[PDB]
Amino acid sequence: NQNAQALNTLVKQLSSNFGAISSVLNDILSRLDPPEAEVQIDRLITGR
Amino acid sequence: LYNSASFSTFKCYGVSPTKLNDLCFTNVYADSFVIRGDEVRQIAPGQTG
Amino acid sequence: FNGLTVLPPLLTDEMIAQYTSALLAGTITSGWTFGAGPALQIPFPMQMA
Amino acid sequence: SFELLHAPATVCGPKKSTNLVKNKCVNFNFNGLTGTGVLTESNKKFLPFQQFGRDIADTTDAVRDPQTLEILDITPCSFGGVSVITPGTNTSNQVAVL
Ligand SMILES: *[C@@H]1O[C@H](CO)[C@@H](O)[C@H](O)[C@H]1NC(C)=O
Repeated sequence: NQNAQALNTLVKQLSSNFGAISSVLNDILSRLDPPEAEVQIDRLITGR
Repeated sequence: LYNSASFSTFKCYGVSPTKLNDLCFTNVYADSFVIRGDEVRQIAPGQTG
Repeated sequence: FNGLTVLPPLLTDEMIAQYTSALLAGTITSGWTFGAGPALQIPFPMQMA
Repeated sequence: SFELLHAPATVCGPKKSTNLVKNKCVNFNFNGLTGTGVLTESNKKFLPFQQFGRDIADTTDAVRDPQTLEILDITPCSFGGVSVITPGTNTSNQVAVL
């Protein structure tokens, strides 16, 4: 139960924004060009 | 909209300007009004006046 | 799903049960002698005595 | 003013459509939803107000298609780590790959 709970919160922490505009990487790479996308990219990489 | 050179203040946060046709949006809220000349800065998220 | 894997153990459950069956048959056949040296056979009432 | 997905997607762009392919690893674009995976047949009976199915932790599991309304399943493409069995470079250079 402890391993499954840690695995479940490891999966579930992708849904957090960590200050970025969206949790999913693909739509923010689809809707921002890189020199202002990278501020959201750095926050997502830091949180994950 | 992008290729029209009559505008000078396209000025788009949120979705980036150069890749805009590729997403399929759900609700577009086309508001319209007329303002005083130096109030360009107050229509922006955060700047108050 | 997203790039996390669960590796299987080196010893499967049949092999762990074979290890415990070897331990069980060794203790009911020999007492404490197989854990020390060679397995020396015993009658089991004499082992419990 | 936009909102980015309070609703099903209604205002698309002028990009041309592409014919669909079954059971292959593709980079799909489902009304602005960009993702990777294979597109298989699904037996999940959706009620007619759904436009997409959503899995655990903000990943999309099943999408019904534009122009056809036929239900599709999104399974991710086959991945996994690679591993090397070696006897050591002192003995031989013959390599088993796991
Ligand atoms: C390589 O293996 C042989 C025999 O296994 C051994 O004698 C030799 O010392 C090994 N080479 C090194 C550099 O240890």
